[PDB]
Amino acid sequence: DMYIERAGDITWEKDAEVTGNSPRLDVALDESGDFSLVE
Amino acid sequence: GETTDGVYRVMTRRLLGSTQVGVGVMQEGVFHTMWHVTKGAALRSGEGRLDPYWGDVKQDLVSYCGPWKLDAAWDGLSEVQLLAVPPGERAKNIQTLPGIFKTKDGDIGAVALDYPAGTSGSPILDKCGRVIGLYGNGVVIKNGSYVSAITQGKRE
Ligand SMILES: CS(=O)(=O)c1ccc(N2CCNCC2)cc1NC(=O)c1cccc2ncccc12
Repeated sequence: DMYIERAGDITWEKDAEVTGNSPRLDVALDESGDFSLVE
Repeated sequence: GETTDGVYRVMTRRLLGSTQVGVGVMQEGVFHTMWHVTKGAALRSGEGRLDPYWGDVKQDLVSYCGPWKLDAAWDGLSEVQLLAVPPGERAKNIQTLPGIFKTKDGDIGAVALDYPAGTSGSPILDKCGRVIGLYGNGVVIKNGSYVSAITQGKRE
């Protein structure tokens, strides 16, 4: 059995850590809700 | 139960100790998470119970106690923040410019950020603080790095 615990407020934080890139990817979505890389 | 708005952990005792299987969003009295986190099972909140109300395995989403409430969308231009809630670590905002998933059905924003599996369901925010989607359904790229869709449902 599963339960929930509160972790925070949903707010934008000025001077959050900024990272990650922005790839443009072709993907397929199957009936199971799984993305796969088309190439 | 704790009906208060904000981000929450999703825990089970069914594995070793207390394991975080993912995250969700409480808004207007409705809990929002990804389908693969709960597989549509009921949740406990103190004494309070949470029963599934809506879900779809293909969108990989589920809502509890009422219909899906989150309707904000990425403008396709601005940076956003993943409000990441990793297992056993504090909620931590990360800012990024989304990439793109191009599909036969149109285009979705994607966030290229690596986190443990139990982070599935962490909310993605716009500059006004509105939830534009949940993190943790996506793909693994050439690098071996993860790219998540910005997964969002519909409001009636
Ligand atoms: C392992 S899990 O319990 O989180 C999970 C279960 C099931 C599924 N899918 C969703 C679509 N229909 C059912 C199948 C996806 C996930 N997430 C991930 O695998 C993952 C989540 C975060 C980050 C990652 N980084 C790399 C690889 C993977 C991930």
